[PDB]
Amino acid sequence: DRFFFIPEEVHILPESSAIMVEN
Amino acid sequence: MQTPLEELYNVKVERKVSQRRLEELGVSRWSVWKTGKCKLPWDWQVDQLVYIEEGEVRVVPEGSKRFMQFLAGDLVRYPKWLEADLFFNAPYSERYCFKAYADD
Amino acid sequence: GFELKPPPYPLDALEPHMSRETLDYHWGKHHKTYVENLNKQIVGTDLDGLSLEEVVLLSYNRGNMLPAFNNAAQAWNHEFFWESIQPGGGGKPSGDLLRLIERDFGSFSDFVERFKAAAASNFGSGWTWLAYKANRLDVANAVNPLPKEEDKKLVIVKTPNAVNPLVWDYSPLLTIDTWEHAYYLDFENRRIEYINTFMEKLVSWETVSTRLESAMARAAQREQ
Amino acid sequence: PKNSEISKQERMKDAHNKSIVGKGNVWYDMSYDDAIKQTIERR
Amino acid sequence: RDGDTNPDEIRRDCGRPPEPRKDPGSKPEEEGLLSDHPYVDKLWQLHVAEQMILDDYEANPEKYKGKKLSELSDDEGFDERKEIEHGEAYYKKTKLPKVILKTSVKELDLEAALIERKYHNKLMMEAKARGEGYKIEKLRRNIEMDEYDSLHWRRS
Amino acid sequence: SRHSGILIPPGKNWIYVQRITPTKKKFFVLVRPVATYEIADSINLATLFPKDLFREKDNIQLRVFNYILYGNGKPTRGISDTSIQLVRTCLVLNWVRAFFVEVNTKGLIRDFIRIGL
Ligand SMILES: [Fe+3]
Repeated sequence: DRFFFIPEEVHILPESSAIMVEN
Repeated sequence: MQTPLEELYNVKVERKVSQRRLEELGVSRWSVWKTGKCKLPWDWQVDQLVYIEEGEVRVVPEGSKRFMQFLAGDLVRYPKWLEADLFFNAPYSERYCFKAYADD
Repeated sequence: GFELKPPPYPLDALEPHMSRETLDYHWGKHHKTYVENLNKQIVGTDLDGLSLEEVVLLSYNRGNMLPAFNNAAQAWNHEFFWESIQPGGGGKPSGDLLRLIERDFGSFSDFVERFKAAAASNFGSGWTWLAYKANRLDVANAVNPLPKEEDKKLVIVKTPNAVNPLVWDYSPLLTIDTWEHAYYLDFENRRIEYINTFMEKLVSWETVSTRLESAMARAAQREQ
Repeated sequence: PKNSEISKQERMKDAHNKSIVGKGNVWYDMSYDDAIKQTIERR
Repeated sequence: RDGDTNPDEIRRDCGRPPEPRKDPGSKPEEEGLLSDHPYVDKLWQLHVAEQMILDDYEANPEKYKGKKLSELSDDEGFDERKEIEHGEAYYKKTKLPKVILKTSVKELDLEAALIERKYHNKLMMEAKARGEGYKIEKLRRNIEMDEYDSLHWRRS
Repeated sequence: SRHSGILIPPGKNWIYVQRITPTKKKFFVLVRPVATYEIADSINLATLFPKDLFREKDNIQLRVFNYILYGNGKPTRGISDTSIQLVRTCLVLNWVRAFFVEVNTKGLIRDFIRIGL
């Protein structure tokens, strides 16, 4: 009678990708 | 064949019914059924008395190539266990009454 | 264990319209035998404990009548018949019954002629009924979405042998017994005179009016 | 039988449905007639 | 003989029994009542013909200049005997048979339909001006279909 | 508590509380509402049929089936400029051939789909 949807943005990237955001 | 469909199928008809007979039967209290141009298949499970008030119907018994024609003013008794197709080609109006065993 | 009730009047009170000899045989032998045979068919069965109306519906079995139906229906029919007549009967009804009769038959005189003709043309043994038709069918798509209030009307119906309008969920209001034992000692073959005597001297319209109130309340309870 | 006419027809409508719905779980089912009254009641 | 084509008629001419059939196994008194009047399918066709004629009147009123809608006539080639034409149509790759139902303009009551159409347009406009929506629950022809159904249901 | 995630029911939206532990000695709490969607068991389909006064018993019967397009806990990926449908409301025929019906009058055409048993 109720269903839920949490919004999460996920990026799957190669190991050699340059990440410009810190953990 | 030579024998008319009304004789073969035991369809009693009283064309040009007098008003006296209508009042003896109490036709004024009968229910009303009407239709336009259409096609009605039916298998009679009891006898039905029909007084046609307007229009005409052509009745084709099951498997038949001929038809019976009844016009406004006719009183028709369709027998029990009759299977037929009723055809209308114009506005049609009738008053009917279903009769169980004995009754009328 | 159903019991044979006596008629609501002394057995000599219907003279000369219905003789004591007729009542001695109709009630004392025919009606008594129906109750006695019914009690033998119910004892030790599931038909025990139900009212006579329930027994009639159960034994009818939707047309495949069980052995008890003929005794049960006849026992109910005769009890209904004895209450339909009184020592000072006949005349005209009034109240809501007269209004309903005129609505569904035109006039009281028209209704009497139609009722007498139905009782005369009933071939063989049977009963002729005035019933209040407020039936419900046990089939699909059988309910009127927009009732017109004229669909609950009075009807004259004939039944053969032991059949009564209860098996079609009608509400009987009046009956006359057209089995030959009901009139043969008083009128011999003259069933017309017996029917005419019933409607002019015997019929109890106050009982018919009383039964109409219960039938009307039966339909009212269903509609709520 | 895998070549039976029943098997061929059963697999046919599975593909026709999957091209519309797919892998989703049946949450709750309701008849059309009872799914119209409730809409009338809410409206 | 030559005229004896219906076996049921032949056996009634003599005293011979009917052609036997397998028992259906169902009691006729226990079946549901019938209420679908056979004429309703014809009323539906007339209903659709009026509605699409009304729509064209709205969209292209320049065509309907100087002619009363009751005075309209069918196109040259209208055969009253060919009201049903059977055919087949292709939808994408699927091919479904298609039936064409020819309808006459002289069997339609466009005078009453137009007043009903204009009456509902006014209510739609008034609802729109108030920031509300308007829904039509049923039209005269839909009500006409129910009264024919009621007559058929009463007969059953 | 030590539980990685606690879901708080509304005492307007449900709240999912999750403990996040960047280092062995430091942790914090992230509070996220979810969606609180209710699927209406009343899908408006009086748009289908005129709801006749009488309805005969039919071997055929329509059905309204609610369909959650994605599995429990499965990701819903959003492509740019395209909206994600989460629920489909399909009609299931149960008890049949389908073909077109065309009504024509004075150069006017109106298609129909006739589904019968
Ligand atoms: Fe008796």
